[PDB]
Amino acid sequence: ATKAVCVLKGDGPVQGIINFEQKESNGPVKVWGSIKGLTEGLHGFHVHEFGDNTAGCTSAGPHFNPLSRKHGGPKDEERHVGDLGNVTADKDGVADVSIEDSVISLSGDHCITGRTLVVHEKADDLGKGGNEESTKTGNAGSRLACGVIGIAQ
Amino acid sequence: ATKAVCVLKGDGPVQGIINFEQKESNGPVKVWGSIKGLTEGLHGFHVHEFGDNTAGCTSAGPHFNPLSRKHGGPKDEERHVGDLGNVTADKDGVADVSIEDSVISLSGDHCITGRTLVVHEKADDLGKGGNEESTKTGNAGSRLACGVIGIAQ
Ligand SMILES: O=c1[nH]c(=O)n([C@@H]2O[C@H](CO)[C@H](O)[C@H]2O)cc1F
Ligand SMILES: O=c1[nH]c(=O)n([C@H]2O[C@@H](CO)[C@@H](O)[C@H]2O)cc1F
Ligand SMILES: [Cu+2]
Ligand SMILES: [Cu+2]
Ligand SMILES: [Zn+2]
Ligand SMILES: [Zn+2]
Repeated sequence: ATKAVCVLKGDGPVQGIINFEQKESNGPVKVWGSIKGLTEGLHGFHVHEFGDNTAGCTSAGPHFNPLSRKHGGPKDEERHVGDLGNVTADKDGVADVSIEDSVISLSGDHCITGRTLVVHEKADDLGKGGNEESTKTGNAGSRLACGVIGIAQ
Repeated sequence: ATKAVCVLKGDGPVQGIINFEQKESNGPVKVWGSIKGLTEGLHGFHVHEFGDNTAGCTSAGPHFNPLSRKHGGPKDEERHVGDLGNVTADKDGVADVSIEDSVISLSGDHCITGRTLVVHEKADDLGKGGNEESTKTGNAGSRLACGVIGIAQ
């Protein structure tokens, strides 16, 4: 198996830890962990293109989109590779994450390692919000916390 | 060209920004930036195996060593891929980094992207310290600041 990890931090109270595991080369990737400090509700959750945090999370650029597609949800054919949808926090401010995705990878052209995982201000509308920005970012707003995805033991 | 970047942070005052640029696939990598908050003198400077900062910089593991060599300096044949020697801080606690290295890469088996860059407490003795640990870590002590190396625009 191949494994990766990401520590999420930002300028505010949001922080977390997300693990990735890919049992077979090019197979599905399990994504699991926990994010705290969040407002109750949905928070967009994406791999962005660059692993650059020079100026904070903004330096990561747009969503990771090697195939030059429009934004969508993880279940959609038409999505960015980095489109992992939303995490959902309760009143406790915690989202307990447990996803499997078959588009992201820990190897090859769709490898997310060395790129930035971001948790966003508000909901990702999965490309269904009815403006041009929906089909780019999902209208998920600002970047509360982020980290560079790294190779794990 | 291929580019990468690393933001160095830790639990104390040490922080910095380091850029990587590789003009050609097989070719040397230029490494430059700035680190502040240091004591005067040498601080070991290495790429460590894992891009895992879960528990802080300790989580990054040993020096990156895809060839199972012993520890040395960047100008030695016998070195870990991750052996970038020392940065040197003046009285103001700033080290101004500008080197070139032919062993690290931003692609392939020698790829440092997705791994952790670390600045250490103490001098790296470049494997010349006369003890077993010298040829493993260079006796560079604890990890003052680190970051995961990410793909840059
Ligand atoms: O060794 C270097 N040091 C350095 O500071 N740079 C910076 O990177 C830019 C050029 O790529 C700026 O000219 C310069 O400040 C590049 C280098 F290659
Ligand atoms: O939500 C989770 N999903 C999950 O797969 N795991 C586990 O995933 C396993 C991979 O076989 C373990 O590495 C363990 O981290 C833990 C979790 F909390
Ligand atoms: Cu995002
Ligand atoms: Cu080191
Ligand atoms: Zn997207
Ligand atoms: Zn070494």
